[PDB]
Amino acid sequence: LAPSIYGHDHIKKAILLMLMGGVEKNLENGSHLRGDINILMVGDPSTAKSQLLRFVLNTASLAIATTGRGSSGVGLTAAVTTDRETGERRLEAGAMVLADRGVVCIDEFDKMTDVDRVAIHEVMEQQTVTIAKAGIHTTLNARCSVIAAANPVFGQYDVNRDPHQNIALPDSLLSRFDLLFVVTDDINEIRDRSISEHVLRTHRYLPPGYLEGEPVRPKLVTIPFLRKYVQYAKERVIPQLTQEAINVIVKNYTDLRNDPITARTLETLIRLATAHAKVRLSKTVNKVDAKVAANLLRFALLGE
Amino acid sequence: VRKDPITKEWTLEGGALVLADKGVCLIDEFDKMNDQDRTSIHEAMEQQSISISKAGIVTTLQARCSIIAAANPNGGRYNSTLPLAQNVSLTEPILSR
Amino acid sequence: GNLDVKKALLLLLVGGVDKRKIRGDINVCLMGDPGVAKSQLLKAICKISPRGVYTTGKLTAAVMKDPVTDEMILEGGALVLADNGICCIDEFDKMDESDRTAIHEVMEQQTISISKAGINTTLNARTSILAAANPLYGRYNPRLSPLDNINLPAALLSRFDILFLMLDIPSRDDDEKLAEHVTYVHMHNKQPDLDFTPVE
Amino acid sequence: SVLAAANPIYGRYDDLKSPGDNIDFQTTILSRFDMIFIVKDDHNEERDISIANHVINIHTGNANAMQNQQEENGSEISIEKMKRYITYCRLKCAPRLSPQAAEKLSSNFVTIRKQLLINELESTERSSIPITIRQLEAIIRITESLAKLELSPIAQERHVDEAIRLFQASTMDAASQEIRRFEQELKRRLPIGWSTSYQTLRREFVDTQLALDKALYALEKHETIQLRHQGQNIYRSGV
Amino acid sequence: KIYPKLHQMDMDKVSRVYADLRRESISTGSFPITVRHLESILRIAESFAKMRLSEFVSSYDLDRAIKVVVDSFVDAQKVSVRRQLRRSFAIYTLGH
Ligand SMILES: Nc1ncnc2c1ncn2[C@@H]1O[C@H](COP(=O)(O)OP(=O)(O)NP(=O)(O)O)[C@@H](O)[C@H]1O
Ligand SMILES: [Mg+2]
Repeated sequence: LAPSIYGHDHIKKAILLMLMGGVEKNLENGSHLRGDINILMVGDPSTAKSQLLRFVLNTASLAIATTGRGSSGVGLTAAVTTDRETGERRLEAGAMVLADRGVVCIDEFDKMTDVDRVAIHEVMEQQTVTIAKAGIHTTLNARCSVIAAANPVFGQYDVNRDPHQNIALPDSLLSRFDLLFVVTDDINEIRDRSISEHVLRTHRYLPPGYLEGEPVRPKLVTIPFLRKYVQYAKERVIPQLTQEAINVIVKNYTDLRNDPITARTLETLIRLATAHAKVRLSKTVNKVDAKVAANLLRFALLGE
Repeated sequence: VRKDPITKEWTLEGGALVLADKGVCLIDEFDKMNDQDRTSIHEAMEQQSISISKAGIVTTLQARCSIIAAANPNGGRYNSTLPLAQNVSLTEPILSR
Repeated sequence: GNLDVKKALLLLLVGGVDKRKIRGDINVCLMGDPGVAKSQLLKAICKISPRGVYTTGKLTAAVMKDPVTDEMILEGGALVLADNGICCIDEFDKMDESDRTAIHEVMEQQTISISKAGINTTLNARTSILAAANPLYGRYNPRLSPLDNINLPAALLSRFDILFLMLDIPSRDDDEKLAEHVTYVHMHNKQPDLDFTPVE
Repeated sequence: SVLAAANPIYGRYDDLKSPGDNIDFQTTILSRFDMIFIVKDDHNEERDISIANHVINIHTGNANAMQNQQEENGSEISIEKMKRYITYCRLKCAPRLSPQAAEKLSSNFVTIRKQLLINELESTERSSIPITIRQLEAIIRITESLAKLELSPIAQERHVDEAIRLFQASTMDAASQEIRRFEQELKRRLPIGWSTSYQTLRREFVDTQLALDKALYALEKHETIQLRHQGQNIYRSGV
Repeated sequence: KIYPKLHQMDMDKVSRVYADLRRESISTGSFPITVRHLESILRIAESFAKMRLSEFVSSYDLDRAIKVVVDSFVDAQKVSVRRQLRRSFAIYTLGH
């Protein structure tokens, strides 16, 4: 994933598992547990957050791009319009509905007005949006992985202050994301040398057949192969949970919690393990999947 | 810019510095303006134009005004033991104009 | 667990005794952390009651004309649907002042008034209020007051008959049990056996 | 391309105040500018005399003839021809960097990042004007544009030198902006007209320790000290 | 109707006036002398030539313009320095 982005290994791992989200559960009385993995990248400028969103936009089977200022809350859920073919009031699907059984990319997410973010909540919590206006009283499916990019309230992350003080969003919204990643452009000569020489190799690219300086019109898979692998794993394997994985999950969840952690953290660990089982193309979730899921969520929570 | 009531589209309406183009504009009690209102003056007061870009309108109007303004110092009265920038709250970019 | 809360929640449904007025309604607020997931408990007892209704702070009556046709109607809010029943106010700390004053009038007079569009009325609201509220900054600090932790005003909290601050405390004991319960639900697509038989 | 013009907070730059207090813009929006120029009235009298003679030559109408002579002499080109030429460069050429240009740019990035790190330590706060990997791409774009003038299909060492110089002249210059005991110690122990070789002062102060270079910067801005002889000799030149 | 040209310009006088105004304006709170004030001297001289309906700016127009701009600058200063500054600037203006 994103071979032109240096570093960010744990984020690209989380992105891969988010492209391959865990199985959705349906229970008694039609009770529902969501299977999407919702990611928030918050951090310093020039940390490839937007570029990672643009890679996801180019890699998922069904992705809808949005930006904080450019998005209305109505433009996000669904909008009433008159169908001039007949003259009746009809709903027009917004970004969250168009991304159903897909993903939504949100750049500049903390720049949203809060009457927009009030409309995010039902998609995250219930994978649905409800309309109660214009004599139209309906509920629409919005079952999709939100991946979002944001900055702190200050221009860069301030390690002197708490995450709720650094991060603009309410805790009632942050708790709905599966993985909250904090990234920084923290200066270091070795890492700066590495990222720099990588970026220069990236900028020295020339696509085939073009002349030198002409304007445009260690094993790794190709992006078409990767897209096919994701489609295969989404369609053809539904990993079943297994006790040997449960033991790792409960051990890690209790350890993480008994040192920000909350009840929602547990099914996030289950989702990450289930998605990693999909990466193995395996009919069962196993102890390896729980170990990787706990390692990755531990990175996200502790900055490990 | 206004949503035109008979044309149902956006159109411009010239402010005082359009109405007084090739003329004078007279802002009495200049120190009482809200600073967001005051700082609208700048382009018309030096570049002698107004460059609106709103609601899909994008154009530059002529605003060839000599502006004469009247102000009281801070607190209501001058103080000759203070230099100018401490007598009045106006910043250097507007004072220089 | 939380059988003290469950024991109190029942006495909403049966209520006290009214007399010539003296009132039968009983009101309770479930404060504290959102990680306890109190919303599902409100949902449950809302379904138990024969007349109740589930709502969010995100309630007042209004002359809500132009519903489908351009047309006149008076909307009795959820507090009037809950007349002779339970109004389950989820997200109780998030409500706005019009709804706060609506809750004030029903919790005192058991009515909600209108003085709008020429219509001047008092709608009947003999309702019991079940509420759930969550703290500022996400998680409740136990050493600080509820007034420090939660957006609600003290005078309104004083009018509730029971106040339960159900916190979420990490525990090497409880967390294994909750984890095994939840993972059973994920692994078998149904809840585990309860060690007792419930009433439907 | 976004070309933007702004005044600082307090209108005039207010040099003795912190840049984080003078600059309204958040570090997010600032990082999206390849080059940030901080422009100041120098108040130098020779410069002001020169500007006055020039501006008078504008208002007198002398400049109308001067520009025409400059254009016909081939030292200047007109609006029209330059407009067409920018279009032609934007459509013909789009140069790459040579490997040598790439290495020089990479090492320059780590160099300016180190400078920003030590400045943030010396001022004990995150800088308002940032240096980020996006700003390496700023120097890359500037390098390419400089090669794009002459329609050279590759950028070279010379173009990288000019790109680095411009970035140093603009964004770095924007970023660039107990000792009281040590300075009076140096005033006591080095009288007027004599030289202390720097390394001995470093040993003596360390033997009492970064206050040294702040003291030297302050005393060098003042007339009291002069860094003679390749910076080796601390010379008590003034008072 | 009237558009006065600058001519025969006392370039050195306006240059010295602006240079001194800039130097003495380094006082942190003073009226902030800037290049638009230099152009203001020329606008004011042109306006005085306009008052005479004269298509050329005489030395009298320019000298009156310098007197206005210098007095406007001097008048804005605090009493602690205004006498010294007015004495210093007098060479440009009390020659008229
Ligand atoms: N690790 C990296 N490897 C390669 N390029 C990078 C890396 N990090 C940042 N960049 C470059 O930085 C530029 C800006 O990336 P972008 O994704 O817009 O940053 P961002 O995190 O979204 N910053 P912002 O939108 O201001 O919060 C792009 O041209 C990237 O190629
Ligand atoms: Mg971004």
